[PDB]
Amino acid sequence: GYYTDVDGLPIQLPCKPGTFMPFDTATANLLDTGLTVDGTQCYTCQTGT
Amino acid sequence: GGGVNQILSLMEDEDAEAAQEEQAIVDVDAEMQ
Repeated sequence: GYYTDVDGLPIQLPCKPGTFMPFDTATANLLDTGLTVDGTQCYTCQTGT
Repeated sequence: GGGVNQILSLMEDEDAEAAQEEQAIVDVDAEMQ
């Protein structure tokens, strides 16, 4: 659910409304096949959500 | 998903926020003394 942008971060920050961070890259539902979720950046929800 | 191919209740709240940060700053500067 959460993410961490900068290096130093006391607590993991939650993904803001209109975004979704999947668990792993392969275990996802709706991700365009030109990207990979490395955690640090939260991908925006796809049309119809 | 693909991406590209290439007032009345806002300022009164922002002033309250810039006063509640001021209060916190004042409470913090007085504690290191």
